[PDB]
Amino acid sequence: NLTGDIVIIGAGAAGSLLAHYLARFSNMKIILLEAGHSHFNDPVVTDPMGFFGKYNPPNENISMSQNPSYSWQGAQEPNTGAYGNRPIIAHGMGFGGSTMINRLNLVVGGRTVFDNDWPVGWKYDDVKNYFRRVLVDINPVRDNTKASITSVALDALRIIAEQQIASGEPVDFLLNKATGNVPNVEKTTPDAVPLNLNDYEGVNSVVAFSSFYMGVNQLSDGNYIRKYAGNTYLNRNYVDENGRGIGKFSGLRVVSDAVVDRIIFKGNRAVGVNYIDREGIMHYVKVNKEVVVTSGAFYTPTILQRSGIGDFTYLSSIGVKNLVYNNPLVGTGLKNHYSPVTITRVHGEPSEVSRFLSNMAANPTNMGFKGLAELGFHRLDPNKPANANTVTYRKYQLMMTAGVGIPAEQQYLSGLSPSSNNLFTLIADDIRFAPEGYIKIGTPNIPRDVPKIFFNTFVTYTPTSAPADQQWPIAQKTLAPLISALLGYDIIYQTLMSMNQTARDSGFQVSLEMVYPLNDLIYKLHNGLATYGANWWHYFVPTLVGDDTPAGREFADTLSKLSYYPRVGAHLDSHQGCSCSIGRTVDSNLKVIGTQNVRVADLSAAAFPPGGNTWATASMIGARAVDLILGFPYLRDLPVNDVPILNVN
Amino acid sequence: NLTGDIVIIGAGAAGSLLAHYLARFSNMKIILLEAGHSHFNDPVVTDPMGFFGKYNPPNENISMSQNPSYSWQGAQEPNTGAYGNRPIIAHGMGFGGSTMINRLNLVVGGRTVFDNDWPVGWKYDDVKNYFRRVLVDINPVRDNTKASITSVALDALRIIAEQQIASGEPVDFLLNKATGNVPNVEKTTPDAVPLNLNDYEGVNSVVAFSSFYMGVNQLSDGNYIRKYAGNTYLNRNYVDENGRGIGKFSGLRVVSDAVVDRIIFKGNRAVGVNYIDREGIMHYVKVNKEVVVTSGAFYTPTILQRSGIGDFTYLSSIGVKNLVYNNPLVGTGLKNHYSPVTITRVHGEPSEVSRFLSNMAANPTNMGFKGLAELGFHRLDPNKPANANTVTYRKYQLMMTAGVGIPAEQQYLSGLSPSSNNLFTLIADDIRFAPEGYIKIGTPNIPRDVPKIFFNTFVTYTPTSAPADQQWPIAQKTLAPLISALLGYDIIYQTLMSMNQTARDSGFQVSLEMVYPLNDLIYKLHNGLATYGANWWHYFVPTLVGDDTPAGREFADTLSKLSYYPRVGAHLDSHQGCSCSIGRTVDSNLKVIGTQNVRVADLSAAAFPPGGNTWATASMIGARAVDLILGFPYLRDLPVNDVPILNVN
Ligand SMILES: Cc1cc2nc3c(=O)[nH]c(=O)nc-3n(C[C@H](O)[C@H](O)[C@H](O)COP(=O)(O)OP(=O)(O)OC[C@H]3O[C@@H](n4cnc5c(N)ncnc54)[C@H](O)[C@@H]3O)c2cc1C
Ligand SMILES: Cc1cc2nc3c(=O)[nH]c(=O)nc-3n(C[C@H](O)[C@H](O)[C@H](O)COP(=O)(O)OP(=O)(O)OC[C@H]3O[C@@H](n4cnc5c(N)ncnc54)[C@H](O)[C@@H]3O)c2cc1C
Repeated sequence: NLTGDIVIIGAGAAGSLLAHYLARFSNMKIILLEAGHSHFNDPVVTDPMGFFGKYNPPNENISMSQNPSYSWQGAQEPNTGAYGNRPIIAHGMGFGGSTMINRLNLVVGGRTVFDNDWPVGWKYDDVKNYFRRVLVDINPVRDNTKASITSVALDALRIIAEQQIASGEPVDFLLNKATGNVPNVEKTTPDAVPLNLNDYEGVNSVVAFSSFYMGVNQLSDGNYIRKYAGNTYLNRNYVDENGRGIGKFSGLRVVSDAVVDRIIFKGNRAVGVNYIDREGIMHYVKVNKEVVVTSGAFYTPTILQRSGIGDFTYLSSIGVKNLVYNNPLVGTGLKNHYSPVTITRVHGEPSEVSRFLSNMAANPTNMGFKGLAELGFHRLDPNKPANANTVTYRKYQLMMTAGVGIPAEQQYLSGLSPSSNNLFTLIADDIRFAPEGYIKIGTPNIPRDVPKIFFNTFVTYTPTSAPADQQWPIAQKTLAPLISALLGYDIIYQTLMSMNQTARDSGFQVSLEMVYPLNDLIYKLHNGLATYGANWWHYFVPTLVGDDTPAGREFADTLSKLSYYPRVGAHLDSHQGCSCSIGRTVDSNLKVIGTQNVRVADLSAAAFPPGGNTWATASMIGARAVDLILGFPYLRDLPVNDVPILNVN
Repeated sequence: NLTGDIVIIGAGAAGSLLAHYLARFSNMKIILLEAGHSHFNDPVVTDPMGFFGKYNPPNENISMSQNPSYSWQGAQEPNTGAYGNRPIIAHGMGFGGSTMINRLNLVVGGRTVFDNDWPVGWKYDDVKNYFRRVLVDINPVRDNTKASITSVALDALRIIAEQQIASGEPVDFLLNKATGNVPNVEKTTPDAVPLNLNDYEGVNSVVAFSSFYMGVNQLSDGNYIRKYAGNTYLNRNYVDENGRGIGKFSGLRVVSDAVVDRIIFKGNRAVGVNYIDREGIMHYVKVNKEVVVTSGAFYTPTILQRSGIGDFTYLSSIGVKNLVYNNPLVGTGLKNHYSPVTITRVHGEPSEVSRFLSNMAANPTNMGFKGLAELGFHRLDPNKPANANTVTYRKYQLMMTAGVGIPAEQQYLSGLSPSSNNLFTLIADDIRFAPEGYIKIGTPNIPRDVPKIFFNTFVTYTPTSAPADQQWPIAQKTLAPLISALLGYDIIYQTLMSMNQTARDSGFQVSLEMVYPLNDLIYKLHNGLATYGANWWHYFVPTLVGDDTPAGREFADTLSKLSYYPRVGAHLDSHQGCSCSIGRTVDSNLKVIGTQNVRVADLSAAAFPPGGNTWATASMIGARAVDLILGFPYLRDLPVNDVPILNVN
C-alpha cells in the first residue's frame, strides 16, 4: 500500500504549491492525490489563447469550463434571484486545478480586505510576503500593446477623480486614502510610470491603470505560455513521468487520475484516504501525520461532509454512517464575485471609429483586457462598512474589452451583434458581492460533480404590513446585490460621459453611447440618483414608498426594468470560495476543528473574498500552509531570486 | 462476496419489473443493484402531489428532478440550437428509478411506431401483451373531474376534424386511417363513452380525448398514492427490509444505495460487477450467467464505455485500460421529445371567464392535464415518412393545463403572470422530434452526473454557394425541428379559432386569444402558410429564395422572430432514449453486440421513441427481457387478472 506522512487532496492553486515546497523543505513522504492528470503538452491549455477556443474541435466546440474532461461540472440549484436559472460553474481537473483553465488575471486583492475582513494572524502584514512569493514564482507580464481607448478612459477617470477629491465627500468610487489628495490614476503623459494594483505595501487599494498582470511567460522562441500552478510546480524538472519527485524533492509521489472518496478516521484522527484509479479499482493510502484538503470551494466541504464532519442531523438523513464531528458550518458561507455587462456603440465616421478602437484584439499578454481599475464604493451605496471613510475599500474591478460580452440569448434580444465593429465592453465586477450560499452532498457514496449548491443572488424584497421605518433596514440587506450592481452601471455611465469629452480632446471625432442596458433606462437611473439621493434605492419597493406621482412611478418602473440586466445580462464568476473558512470550519492554523490532524489549505478556507481575481489569494493560503505544517518560515524566508525552474515538458 | 446468476444494474422502470418477474418464474439468484434507496416512506414521492412541490421546504424550493438526493443531474453540453443553453435533465435515483419522480402520464405510444420504426420481432402485435401487462400491474386512472373547457376544446377539434375529412387530402393532423371517415373525437353528450389512447389493438393512433391515464391508485381512506415501478414490484410483500426476496421470490437479493462502477470481463464474457456502498467501500459481485444494464439513456452507455465497449481510440486515449469490444455507436443515436409552450388569454366579464376556466386544478387523477390528443402530421410538414398516406403516424401530443407554463424569464419578458386568473396553457409536444445526439464519458474512474451529452436542437441552415436546387433537401433535414415546431403552433392557432365558435355555442360569453408567442407573429405565420403552401419553409433561408418583395421579407422576418420561441419558450422533455438501441449497440434479443452475456433492457435499447411518454415503453422492454432470459413466454401468458399486491409499508 501507499504510505505517506502528509497526504494532499487536490493539485490546484493551493495544492501544487503546497506539495512542491513541502517536499523541498522536509524529509517527509508527501503524497499528492489528483483527480486529473497533467496537460503539459495540451495546446488547449499551454497556449493562453486556447482559453478563447483557438484549438477547439469544430464538432465539439466547448470551452474548458464546459468540458468534463477538463473540469468538474458544478451545477448549482435554481437561482431564485435570476428566474430559476442554473449556472454551471467549473473547477479545473488536472495539474493546477482551476489555474489550468482560467483567464490568468493575477490579482492580490488590496491591503484593506485582509486588514479588516480577515482575522488576527491573517492581517495584510502577515500575508504580504507569501503573496510576494506567489507572484515571483509566476512572474506575470503586462499588456504588450498600447491602445488609444485606454488612455482616453484614464484621462476621463482622472477628471472624475479630480471632481470627487475636490467635492470633499468622504467615500466615493475613485477616492484612495493612502495616495492622498492626488488622483491615483496612471498618467498618459509620454513617460508615465505604470501603476501596479499589486504594489507591495498595498498603497494602491483604489487605482486606475493601463494594464493588469497576466500569468504568462514568454519563451525564447517568442511564444507565450500559460504559467500556472500546474507547470510551475509540477513540471519535469521536479516530477518525473511516474509521479516521483527528483533530488531534493524525492519525498514527493504524485498520483495521477486519482479520484479521492473520503478520509478515514480512528476517533478524531485521520488515518487513511480512499481513491479510485482509472481502472475502477479502489486504493487506500495510510496517513502517518496529516491530511490536507485542497479540492476547491465546491468540493473540499463535500469531502469533509462525506468523511463524517459536518451537520450530523443532515448527514444521517441522507445515509452517512460514520459520523466524526458535528459542525453545521461546514460548507456554509459560500461567496463569489459577479460581473454585470455593459455594451457601448461608438458613433462617428467608420474610419475614425476604427482608429479609436484599434489595438484591442486579445493576445496572451492581456487576455482581452484593456484596463482599467480597482474602484471603491459609489457614494450612494447604503451598505458601506462602518469604517469605510477612514480606510479605502475595493468594491469593483472595472474591466474593458473589445467585442460584445453579453450572452448569446441577450445578443439576439438586444440587436447587438458581436460582428459589429463599433461595439465594446465594460464590466463593473462586484468584488464585495453580498450573496452567501452553501453546499450539501446529496448522497454519501462517491464524489459528485453536483452536490446541492445553493447560491441565490438578486432576490426581491417582499413588503410586509409593518411600518416603513422598521422594514427599510431589512430591505437594505436583501436588496444589497441589486443596489451595488445598479451603482456599477452608473460608474460606467459617468465614465462614458467624461470619455465623450476626453476623446474629443485627444483628436477623435467620435461620440459614445451606452446601449446595453438600454440607453433610455440608464439616463433615467442617473437622474434618479441625483433626484432621490441616498434613499433612491427605496424605489425597489414602491409600495412601501407611497409616491403615486407620475414622476415617482416612472423611477420605480425604471429600477424594475433595470433589475433584469444583472440577472441575465451578466456572468457569474468562477471565483467561488470561503465555504470552509477560517473561524468556521477551521482554526487560524488551517486545522479542521474537531480533528487531530486534518487541514484545509485552499480558497475554501478564505475568511472573506479578496479584492480581485482569486488565484493569487488561493495560492497564498497554500503557501502559508507549507510554513504552518513544517513549523518554520522556510518559504517566507526564501530569497525572492530563488524561484521554481520552468520546464514545458 | 455476493454471487448471482443474473445481475441487474438499475431498479428503474425496466429494472424493477425485470427483477420481480425473474425471481418469480425461475430458480435463479437475482441480484438487483440500485444507486439510490427506497422512498416508500417519503411523502414527496408517495403523494402524487409531492411532484408539484407540496412538501417542499420554502428555502430549498426545488423539484425532485432538480434534487441530487432524489436524482442524477444530467447537465448536457451547450445547445448550439438554443443560444448555448445547457439544460440539466434528470434520471430518478431510487427504487423505481425515474417512475419515482416523474409526472405519471402513462402512454403506450401507439401501434404505428412499432409496426414501422422498430425492427422485425418488435412490431406492435409482438409487444401488445407486454404493454397490457405493464398497464394492469400499474392500473392507471382517468381524470376524476370534468371541466367544461375540455369539452369545448374537443368539440372544436371535431369541427376541424370534419373539415379535414371532407377536403380529402391524404395527410393532415386529425386524420386517422383506421377510423375512416368518422372523426376520432370523443363525444360530449351527457353519457359519452370515453376514448382510450392506450387501446389494446392500437386503433387510436390519432385520437382526441378528455383524459389521459395517470399512474395513481386510490386508497381506502380516499387518498391517492403514486403507483410506480418501485412500490409495484419491490414493496414489502415481495422484498424484505434486508433486501431478501420473500417466499417464491426468495432468489432475489436487492442492494440499496449501490453505485455501480463497471462490468468485469473474461474475454467477451461478463464475469463481475463493481459497486461502491454508502460507506465508500468497493464490492465485487460475481456473475454466473448474465448482466443486464438498465440504468437509463444517459448512464447505461457510460457503464458500457467504462467497461471497454465503445470507440477504442477514444476510450484508450482517456485511460480505460481494459477494452472489450470496438463499437463507436455506443452512446449514439440519442433521441428525446420536446415541448414548445403556448399561452392563451380568455376575454369577457370576470365572472364568465372564471366559470369557463373552472375545474382545471391539478389533482392525482389528472396531474394537471385536461386533455387532449395525439395528433398526426400537419399537411405542410415536408418531412413525413414515405407511407404517411397509408398508415397514420403520431407527431404531436397535445396538452392543456391551467396556469402559465412558460419559464420564469419568459413570463417576465412577455408580461404574462401565473397568478393571473385569465390565462391557460397549450402544448403540442413533438414526439417525432428530429434531433439526434450522443453520450461520452469524460473520465474513466467513476460514474458522474455529467458525462459529455451532446444534443443540439433548433439549429440554423447556413447557405453554401451551390445552386438552390441542390441545397434545399439539405436545409429541409436541418430545419425539420423548427418546421415541425412552428406547425405545432399553427395546429394550436387553428384549434383556438374554432374554440371561439364552440365556446359561444356552449353558452360562454368569451373570446380566446393566443398571447404567447406574440399574437401578431402567429397571425402572420398562419397567413403565410395559406399563401406559400408546401414550400413555405423555404423562407427560413431568405437569401436562397430571391423574393425581394415587401411581402417576402415580412414572412421571412416573421419566421426569424418565431424561431426564438421554441428555443426558450419551451421545455426539453425528460424522455431521453435510444442511446444503445436495437440494431446498433444491441441485437433483437437485447444482447449487447460483441458480448456473450450482457444485455440492455431499458429505454436506451429502444429503436425509436414511442409516440408519447416513455414509462410504458421502458417497462415493456424490461418485460420482454424476462421472457428472453427465460426462454418462454411466462410473463406474456400470465393472465391479466394476476397482479402485484400493493403494500404501502
Ligand atoms: C472559468 C474560470 C475562470 C477563472 N478566472 C481566473 C482569473 O482570470 N484570475 C484568477 O485570479 N482566478 C481565476 N479563476 C479562479 C481561480 O483559479 C480559483 O479561485 C483558484 O484556482 C482556487 O484554487 P483552489 O486550490 O483553492 O481550487 P482549485 O484550483 O480549483 O483546485 C481544485 C483541485 O482539486 C481537485 N479535486 C477536486 N476534487 C477531488 C477529489 N475528490 N480527488 C482528487 N482531487 C480532487 C481538482 O482536480 C482540482 O485540481 C478562474 C477559474 C475558472 C474555472
Ligand atoms: C422529471 C421527469 C418527468 C417525466 N414524466 C413522465 C411522464 O409524465 N410519463 C412517462 O410515461 N414518463 C415520464 N418520465 C420518463 C420516464 O420516467 C423514463 O423514461 C423511464 O422511467 C425510463 O426508465 P429507465 O429504466 O430507462 O430508466 P430509469 O427509470 O430512469 O431508471 C434507471 C435507474 O438506474 C439507476 N442507475 C443509474 N446509474 C446507476 C449506477 N451507476 N449504479 C447503479 N444504479 C444506477 C438509476 O439511479 C435509476 O434508478 C419522466 C421522467 C422525469 C425525470
